[PDB]
Amino acid sequence: KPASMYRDIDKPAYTRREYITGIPGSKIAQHKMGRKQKDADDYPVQISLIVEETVQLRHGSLEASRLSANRHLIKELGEEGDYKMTLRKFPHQVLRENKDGMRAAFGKIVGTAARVQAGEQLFTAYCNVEDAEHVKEAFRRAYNKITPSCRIKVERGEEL
Amino acid sequence: MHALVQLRGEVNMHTDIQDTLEMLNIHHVNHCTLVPETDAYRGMVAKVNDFVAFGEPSQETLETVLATRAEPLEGDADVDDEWVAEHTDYDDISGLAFALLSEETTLREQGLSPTLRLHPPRGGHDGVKHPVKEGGQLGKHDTEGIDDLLEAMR
Amino acid sequence: PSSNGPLEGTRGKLKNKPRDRGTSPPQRAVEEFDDGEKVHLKIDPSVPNGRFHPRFDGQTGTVEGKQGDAYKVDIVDGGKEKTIIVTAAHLRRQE
Amino acid sequence: ATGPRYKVPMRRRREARTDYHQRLRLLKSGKPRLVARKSNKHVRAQLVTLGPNGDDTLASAHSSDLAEYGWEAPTGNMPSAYLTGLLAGLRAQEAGVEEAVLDIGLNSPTPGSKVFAIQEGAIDAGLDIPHNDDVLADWQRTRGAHIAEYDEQLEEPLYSGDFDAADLPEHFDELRETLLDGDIEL
Amino acid sequence: FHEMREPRIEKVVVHMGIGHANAEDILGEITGQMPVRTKAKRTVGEFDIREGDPIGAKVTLRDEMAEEFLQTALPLAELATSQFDDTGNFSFGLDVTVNLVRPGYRVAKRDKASRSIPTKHRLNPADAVAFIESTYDVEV
RNA sequence: CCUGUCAAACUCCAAACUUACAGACGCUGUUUGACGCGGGGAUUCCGGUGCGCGGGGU
RNA sequence: GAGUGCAAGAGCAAAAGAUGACUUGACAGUGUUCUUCCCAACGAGGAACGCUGACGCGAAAGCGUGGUCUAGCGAACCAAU
RNA sequence: UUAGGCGGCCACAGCGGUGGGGUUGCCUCCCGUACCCAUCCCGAACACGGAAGAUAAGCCCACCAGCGUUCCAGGGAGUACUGGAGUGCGCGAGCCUCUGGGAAAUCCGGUUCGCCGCCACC
Ligand SMILES: [Cl-]
Ligand SMILES: [Cl-]
Ligand SMILES: [Mg+2]
Ligand SMILES: [Mg+2]
Ligand SMILES: [Mg+2]
Ligand SMILES: [Mg+2]
Ligand SMILES: [Mg+2]
Ligand SMILES: [Mg+2]
Ligand SMILES: [Mg+2]
Ligand SMILES: [Mg+2]
Ligand SMILES: [Mg+2]
Ligand code: NA
Ligand code: NA
Ligand code: NA
Ligand code: NA
Ligand code: NA
Ligand code: NA
Repeated sequence: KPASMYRDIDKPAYTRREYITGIPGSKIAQHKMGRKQKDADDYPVQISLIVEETVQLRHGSLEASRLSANRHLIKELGEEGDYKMTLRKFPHQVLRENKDGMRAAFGKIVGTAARVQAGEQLFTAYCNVEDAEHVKEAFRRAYNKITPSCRIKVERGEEL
Repeated sequence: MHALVQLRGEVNMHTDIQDTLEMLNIHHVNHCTLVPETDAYRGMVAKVNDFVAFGEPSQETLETVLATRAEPLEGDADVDDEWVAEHTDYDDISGLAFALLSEETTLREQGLSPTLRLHPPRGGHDGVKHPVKEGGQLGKHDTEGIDDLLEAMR
Repeated sequence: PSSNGPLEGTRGKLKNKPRDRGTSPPQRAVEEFDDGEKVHLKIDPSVPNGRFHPRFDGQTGTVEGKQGDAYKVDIVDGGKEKTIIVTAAHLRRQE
Repeated sequence: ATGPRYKVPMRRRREARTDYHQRLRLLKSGKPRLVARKSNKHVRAQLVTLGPNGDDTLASAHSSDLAEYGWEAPTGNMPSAYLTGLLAGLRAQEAGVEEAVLDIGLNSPTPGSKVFAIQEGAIDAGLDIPHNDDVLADWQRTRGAHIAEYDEQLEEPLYSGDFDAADLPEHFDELRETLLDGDIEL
Repeated sequence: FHEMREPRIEKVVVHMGIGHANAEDILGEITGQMPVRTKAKRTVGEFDIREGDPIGAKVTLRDEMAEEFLQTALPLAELATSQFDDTGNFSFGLDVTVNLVRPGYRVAKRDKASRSIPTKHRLNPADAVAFIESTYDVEV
């Protein structure tokens, strides 16, 4: 279904699983990517993707975007290139749907999303000064699969 | 000592606000009262801040107004030096005006109506939708800013 | 509310902050107030007996005689005057 | 200790010298507490009252200032106990104090114990204290008869220092006699 | 310093953890005083469901009664190292345990103003071996 | 140790703010009698909207 | 963090928990007050707190108006007692 | 207070650690079971009786901040949030300005190794 149905952060925080049940598994394959043995300190360049609007991102999008992003890094930097990107947000907010009309309308659990306040870092990849234009491209594709507009902001790196 | 001038109507105005305005002796738009600067008084003007225009007027200006708009506690009697003299603890309007600003007495303690019912601002005011810092007319003013209003409504 | 008992919604007010936990001191439980004195009502989470209906926490009544050891404190609920039977353990002197 | 949630006992509870649950029941009577306390070599008797910043001792009596009136025997036994109580009870009387409740602190209500003795003495001093006549040691053991009979099994003096050989519970009588006396500088 | 620090046996406990009696007899004769029924807590599948119920006995020995037990007890044992408590105590064996401590333990066992014994006054495995070993036998 | 996130039914913290009582100023009442008390007569118990805070619901 | 009969939230450590012993206050009578029903009228029911009488326990202060607290309840008429 | 008893506030008092302190004084540990009393077994404890020894415990005294806590400075931050106002902006979600309030985490440096009342006492 549309993200139009869940992109806003108007409902209350719904995460207490000691009361919620039947929560679908996170489609997010993995948060840690690249060479997860090396450190972010071992890299000169650090580029993050910043969500400009406060929103909710269903795990379907986190995966969808995170995927098409890392999938690119792999393609341009080999399956074991010298980089390491990270998805720092997790889908804690449970989402329901009222799928009887408005009678007993409390919805049934259907998914999970991650609340990101505008200005936060959804992604943060670390690379060497040469792969920067690749890590940037990995992000230009990733921000095309999530509700908000984003900024690709370079952190440590004036080697331009 | 500040001059309060209600610039916005009562309709839709919060009640606890309107009641404060009334406690400050103002019951109509364009009415003005001379309030001292105390913790208690500042607490009230703060609450009324959005529907009024206030500040400390210059002796000169206060005099023009007292002369032009002051009234007894009852009756038409024009307040002038002679009136002031024959009725108040002072010798003339200035003598009074000085006492008000110096906060030694109040329009009431002198058989004067607590309110100076001014005239609409000649040439209009800076608007009742924005404060002074935005070019409006609501809020605190310069001793000069307040005078323009008080005198425009002279 | 889902139910309408006396302790409904008193999770916060009738509970102690961890460090105030445990048996309260005896001094304030024996305090002797005099009629007319203004007092503050606040149930002591650690003291079981001598309580009053939670609704009145925060009230500041006036001691007006006692009943047995407990005190009879007059208060005004909204606009209605009421007399509250409470022991010192749950009282403080105003000022 | 551990963290922010940790609950530290009230000081006198840490020290383990005040039983608050019992202290509260005590304070309830409203009467002054007759604090009965012992020591290896001594026995103290205080008449305490409540106060704004703590308790008020209006009258006391320590087994040591007992000799100040003639005592020449040890100061941590029954005759000593009773006597210390009577003394405090007398000063108590002098202070305007009339009734009191027995605070035996962390001690045990063992029948005939020194505290009840302290209590018995104070009561005799004219103080009204809720007691139980038959929880008290019999008049003779108060005199210090059990002790004299122990030195009877002499062979070796029960007393190192010089104070008789078979001991003197009479000294007990002589001292009580001395207090019961109206004069005596309290 | 030495005097008010040199070890001493405070108690020697001797018990028999059966699991359901006629044992109280031997413990009586062997020690020199009456035994004590030993009850248990929690139900056990090993037909030990009954909570409060005789399951063993013990005897707490103090002073002569205790030494005069060890004088014959200790012999029947080949004391070791790993057999010592951290507080300088030790058990072996029918069970026989030896509680050791220095001249001021009453401070932690009384009622009035009690207090736990400072570590710097606790007994040690080593300091334990010493005192004991120094009494008709060998260590490890 | 290091490193990445959360909570309507979590809280080592913690507002604004709401609230009891008292004093002060203000305002008000003592011929316009306030506050309050006793009594007669009702109507009314389909509400709606804006704003703020909400809970449900694409 | 145990336990405290049962939801949930809350209370409790020389105890409100455990063990032991003794005991029947889970007593009779009659009230004050709060709650039921915030404010603000409304019954049954409930609780807190007193008095009178008689008792239990304790050395005693004291504690016991059932179970640590908030659920476990029912008019008139008629019957039985 | 050259070591005591009863407390109030109930961690600023907790946790941990170092140094010092007691011949007829104090508190203790300590010595010891005829008695009062005592252990579902132990004079361990409780209770009673007492001074041969000790300052090692405890306790009193001086001090240490590593942990926990109290308060304060600076920084975070007038940030987050927010009572009042707006024909200010934004498709919208939401934001902004004026007015009155104003955190929390964390960092850095101080603080804190209790304070106070009554009684007794070379
Ligand atoms: Cl109540
Ligand atoms: Cl004592
Ligand atoms: Mg007029
Ligand atoms: Mg014109
Ligand atoms: Mg205009
Ligand atoms: Mg709440
Ligand atoms: Mg509210
Ligand atoms: Mg009860
Ligand atoms: Mg019928
Ligand atoms: Mg029947
Ligand atoms: Mg030393
Ligand atoms: Na249906
Ligand atoms: Na987008
Ligand atoms: Na408490
Ligand atoms: Na009723
Ligand atoms: Na048995
Ligand atoms: Na010492």
